[PDB]
Amino acid sequence: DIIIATKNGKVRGMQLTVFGGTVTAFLGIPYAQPPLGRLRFKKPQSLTKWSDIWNATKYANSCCQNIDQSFPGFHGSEMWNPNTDLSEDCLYLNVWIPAPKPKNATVLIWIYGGGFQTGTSSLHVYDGKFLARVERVIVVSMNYRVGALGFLALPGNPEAPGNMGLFDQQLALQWVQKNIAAFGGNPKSVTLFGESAGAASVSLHLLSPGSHSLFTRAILQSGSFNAPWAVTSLYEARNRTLNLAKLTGCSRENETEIIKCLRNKDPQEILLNEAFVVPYGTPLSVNFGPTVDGDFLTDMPDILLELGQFKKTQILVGVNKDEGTAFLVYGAPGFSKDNNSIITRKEFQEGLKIFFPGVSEFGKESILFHYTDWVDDQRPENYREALGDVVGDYNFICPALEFTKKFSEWGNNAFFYYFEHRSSKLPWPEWMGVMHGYEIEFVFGLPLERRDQYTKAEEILSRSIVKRWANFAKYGNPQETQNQSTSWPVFKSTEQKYLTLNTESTRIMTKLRAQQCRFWTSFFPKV
Ligand SMILES: *[C@@H]1O[C@H](CO[C@@H]2O[C@@H](C)[C@@H](O)[C@@H](O)[C@@H]2O)[C@@H](O[C@@H]2O[C@H](CO)[C@@H](O)[C@H](O)[C@H]2NC(C)=O)[C@H](O)[C@H]1NC(C)=O
Ligand SMILES: *[C@@H]1O[C@H](CO[C@@H]2O[C@@H](C)[C@@H](O)[C@@H](O)[C@@H]2O)[C@@H](O[C@@H]2O[C@H](CO)[C@@H](O)[C@H](O)[C@H]2NC(C)=O)[C@H](O)[C@H]1NC(C)=O
Ligand SMILES: C[N+](C)(C)CC(=O)N/N=C/c1cc(CNNC(=O)C[N+](C)(C)C)nc(-c2ccccc2)n1
Ligand SMILES: *[C@@H]1O[C@H](CO)[C@@H](O)[C@H](O)[C@H]1NC(C)=O
Ligand SMILES: *[C@@H]1O[C@H](CO)[C@@H](O)[C@H](O)[C@H]1NC(C)=O
Ligand SMILES: *[C@@H]1O[C@H](CO)[C@@H](O)[C@H](O)[C@H]1NC(C)=O
Ligand SMILES: *[C@@H]1O[C@H](CO)[C@@H](O)[C@H](O)[C@H]1NC(C)=O
Ligand SMILES: [Cl-]
Ligand SMILES: [Cl-]
Ligand SMILES: [Cl-]
Repeated sequence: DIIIATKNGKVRGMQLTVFGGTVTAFLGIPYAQPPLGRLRFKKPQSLTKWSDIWNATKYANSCCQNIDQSFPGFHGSEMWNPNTDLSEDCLYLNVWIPAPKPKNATVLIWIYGGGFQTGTSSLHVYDGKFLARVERVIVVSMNYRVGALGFLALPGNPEAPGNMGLFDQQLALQWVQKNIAAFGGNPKSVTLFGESAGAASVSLHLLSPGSHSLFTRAILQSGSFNAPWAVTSLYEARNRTLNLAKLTGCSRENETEIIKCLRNKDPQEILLNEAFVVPYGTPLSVNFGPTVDGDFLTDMPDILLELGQFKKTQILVGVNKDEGTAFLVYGAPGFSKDNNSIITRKEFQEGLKIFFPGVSEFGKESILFHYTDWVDDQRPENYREALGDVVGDYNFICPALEFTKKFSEWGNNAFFYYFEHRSSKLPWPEWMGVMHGYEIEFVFGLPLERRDQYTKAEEILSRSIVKRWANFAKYGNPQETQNQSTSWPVFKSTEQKYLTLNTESTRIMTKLRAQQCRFWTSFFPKV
């Protein structure tokens, strides 16, 4: 029986067997007052101490959210849907510590992605027991509010100030600062890591002054705040708050009385109307996300980044080879997960219309022009691969590379990777390649489980990645020093070296997607 006395009361965990050893799990510790009733849309309030032994032996509720229903019964999509009850009462976190209890363990804090509208820390691919067992780190993950319930913004107005989900995350980081030494953790050695909107969230903690003192280092997997989906502007934020209000019949003149009205609405009513607050959307639409609230985010983040106003520390940044393919089968014509999705020029052009609805004809013309000067001109998958590269280069790779250049220009060590291994267990078809989100199982060490049907080479790659991530968290340097591994060079704005991660040969390369990113970063923002 392991009971740990935290600042708000005692908690009981479970013991788990992992690779012939033991990890102690505390699943489902509250870290805030439940944001219900008059607390909905408000910042998270601090928690009132309890006098019992809180039983942290089961994952807590996931936060309210719409679910992916596009492929019922298909593991490729359903592996991401919430696996605990949805509820507004969802401000909880999880702790994995090694057995025996460590003394000053580095702490890894995971922030899941999900477009700021879905996600949950209880997912199988976010299980921290492997990292705790293998690397002797402590792994913390938390649930945070998403959708309108987490990012509705009437800026200035504390009934709905915006960014609540970011403040949930921050209040969890605070909980680690106040409580992790009781679990054997070093609060002075905390590394944030996250994927997709989770990565964008990590990057916004690097800019938020209220988070500066709550972590040491940061890891950004396939995401950053300067991506085009990651920050909502104040003008469209209030357009969307207002559009949601008319949709629920909550239109008022008292902006505060609108919130009071929306607080009497059932969570389901808010959820069904979230999709329609935008006039046109895309499979990447983020109707309710981070805004410049004047609290978490004091200025436009592009400005802060450009002017060096952020936490000086090391970062580890990376992307996957086929970030964009996942989104093509959620609306692009001619695409399907159940055939090779070979599409014509006109379908490609129709595809651009779906991914760039508000963009001018000339802007779409300019995307087609840069992505369809073919070498062979006869390969039948030319247009299928081009649309995927368009969506991936614009939405993930080029912003990640630009974040890394700008951040490292202020003197900090940065490391960039390019993940190009397709999981042997990937349920999506081969033409979708190395998909968005399918490095996560390697980071969390799932192929170390010999029973889980990964190849031997995937085990080896995962063990290397897990070691590099943990050396980054512990020592700021993502080397694997014992097995004659390729040294991971620092990424500088001059040479722009990055490391490739694959089962075959890890290689040092320079200047990822050079011609593509010049287009997205220097021409396209003008259109
Ligand atoms: C800002 O909001 C207005 C409100 O229109 C909403 O449109 C739907 C999304 C629906 O969910 C309702 O809440 C609103 O009617 C947008 O104006 C509309 O624009 C589209 C065409 O682009 C079309 O529905 C109507 O012509 C417009 N409706 C009204 C009432 O004006 C507007 O486009 C939004 N965005 C911007 C940038 O202003
Ligand atoms: C690949 O499949 C798409 C999807 O259409 C359906 O997909 C399968 C599940 C199958 O069981 C059938 O129901 C359909 O084929 C195809 O896109 C369709 O293409 C034709 C016209 O080209 C037509 O039925 C629809 O307009 C398309 N549906 C869309 C765009 O959603 C596509 O043609 C298939 N490609 C190949 C190479 O087989
Ligand atoms: C990467 N990974 C695997 C962790 C993601 C994941 O687990 N779930 N992903 C969710 C998601 C959903 C949407 C939008 N859904 N809109 C809809 O109408 C769909 N519905 C029915 C309301 C759910 N957008 C984005 C997203 C946006 C920008 C960048 C990256 C992702 N992500
Ligand atoms: C907490 O766990 C103990 C151990 O099994 C159990 O006896 C106790 O009833 C639990 N408390 C609550 C409130 O469920
Ligand atoms: C843990 O390490 C920090 C510095 O990283 C040190 O200040 C602290 O006292 C240590 N705590 C232990 C060893 O319990
Ligand atoms: C109505 O709006 C005023 C500002 O015009 C605000 O001070 C007041 O609090 C609002 N009503 C309620 C019940 O809050
Ligand atoms: C290094 O190689 C040994 C085999 O010699 C293996 O057992 C170990 O897991 C490897 N370590 C890493 C970090 O890959
Ligand atoms: Cl490539
Ligand atoms: Cl052609
Ligand atoms: Cl160009």
